[PDB]
Amino acid sequence: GQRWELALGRFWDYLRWVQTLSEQVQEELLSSQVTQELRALMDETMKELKAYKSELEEQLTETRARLSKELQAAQARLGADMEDVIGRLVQYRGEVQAMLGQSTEELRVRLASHLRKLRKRLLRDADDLQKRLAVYQ
Ligand code: NA
Ligand code: NA
Repeated sequence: GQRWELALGRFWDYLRWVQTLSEQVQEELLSSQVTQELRALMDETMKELKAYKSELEEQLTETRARLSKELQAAQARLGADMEDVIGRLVQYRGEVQAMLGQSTEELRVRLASHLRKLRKRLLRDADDLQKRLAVYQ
């Protein structure tokens, strides 16, 4: 229940909703609302993660150099994963526009499948980051 974990949980819950591609999700995917709201949740997660690492550094027991660089890489992966999710949802909005009003059912099937894989990567990187934070502490 760290602050950054709760922020990530809000990003994660929002994204689990987007994954359903329900009527209201689809509406908000063609405006900028889903990507704006996800970006705000991503920014909060990253801000809290940075502050948490900064506070952990106050209670630390060449090895330090390596672990700090490894932790930085794991944080950067989490942020890139969230950016990749947002970018795929921006791509969807453009794909829909290019259809000129034709059915988007196939685009939605493909988006759902790809989102599942992006979410798997985000979750595995979150778990790796949490493990490194626990061992850093
Ligand atoms: Na959830
Ligand atoms: Na389609």
